[PDB]
Amino acid sequence: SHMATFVELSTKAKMPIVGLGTWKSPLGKVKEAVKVAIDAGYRHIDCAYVYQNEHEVGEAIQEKIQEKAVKREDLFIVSKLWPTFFERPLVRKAFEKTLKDLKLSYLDVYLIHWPQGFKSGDDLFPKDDKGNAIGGKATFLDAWEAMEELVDEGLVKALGVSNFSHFQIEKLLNKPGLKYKPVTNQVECHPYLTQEKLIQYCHSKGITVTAYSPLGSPDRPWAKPEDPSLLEDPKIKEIAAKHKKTAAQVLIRFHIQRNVIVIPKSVTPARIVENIQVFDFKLSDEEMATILSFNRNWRACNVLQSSHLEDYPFDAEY
Ligand SMILES: NC(=O)c1ccc[n+]([C@@H]2O[C@H](COP(=O)([O-])OP(=O)(O)OC[C@H]3O[C@@H](n4cnc5c(N)ncnc54)[C@H](OP(=O)(O)O)[C@@H]3O)[C@@H](O)[C@H]2O)c1
Repeated sequence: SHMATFVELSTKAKMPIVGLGTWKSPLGKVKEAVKVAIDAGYRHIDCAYVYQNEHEVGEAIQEKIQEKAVKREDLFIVSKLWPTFFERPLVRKAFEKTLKDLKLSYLDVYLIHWPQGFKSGDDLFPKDDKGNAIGGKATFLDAWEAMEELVDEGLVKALGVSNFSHFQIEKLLNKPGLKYKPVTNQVECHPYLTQEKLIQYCHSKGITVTAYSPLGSPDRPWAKPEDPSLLEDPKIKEIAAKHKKTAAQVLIRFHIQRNVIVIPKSVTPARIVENIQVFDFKLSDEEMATILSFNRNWRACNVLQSSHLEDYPFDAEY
């Protein structure tokens, strides 16, 4: 029986500092992964419309609620709005699909998944004849307006953003008539991409950070063998040995000690349990400084080529 520390959001809601990632968790494996996580004591599950598995997540959650293994109010369910759905009627239709698949009556956090709006229609990844991403009509500020309505209606408890630079968050925080502030910014982060300035900025604004791909996303389709590999880094494994822990557990604990929420994905029952066993050790200040020194400014998750649309987040220094 495990419990992740709570990080307090600006709304006073309590967000578990470790959650289960579900990107690439296949149909036919994700349902069990979520059951196992809930049995182990995970309460935060990270989800998205684009992962196309929310209905199996919804099945797992419903079954554990019926079983009385957990109550809804102790779960913390996060989903995201995909940028082909920024137009107002579409915000509400995409949201309703996620909430239906997940079989819930409310979400704990709903995120803008990426800051650039894309052409609406059937394709999730609309591209021109040359394969460049096609921009849409509505901006992330337009979508945010429609998302605030969901909070007014009691269907989402808090809103947040993902893949935002500080410039894009400034634009949001400065929007005229802003009703709700983002409670987290979910971005890639790990010892090869330490995000020092973006974390400093977010915290200074009362915005949490959620670290995605904290293990280096080894299962990402575009991985190349010469790409840095955190889980095989010998200096990470050495610090791990010193604490009698795995590299993955050190990689998860790194974020916990910076007060950054972290969402490792697994569909392997043993690794699910291993990844939440991270509250029985502490990395020394020396060890934190060493791990922080590994920054390479390297992004594993840098596939959208959309740097020719406005609001490309990764051109900014942070
Ligand atoms: N907002 C965004 O744009 C965005 C982008 C990327 C990710 N995310 C979210 O962040 C979550 C985590 O990132 P990610 O899926 O990219 O990658 P990740 O969590 O860095 O790595 C997942 C990979 O590591 C393996 N793994 C898990 N625990 C392990 C352990 N203890 N030892 C060894 N290997 C282990 C998993 O294998 P098995 O599954 O086979 O065990 C899987 O191949 C995602 O699933 C998603 O929910 C969000």
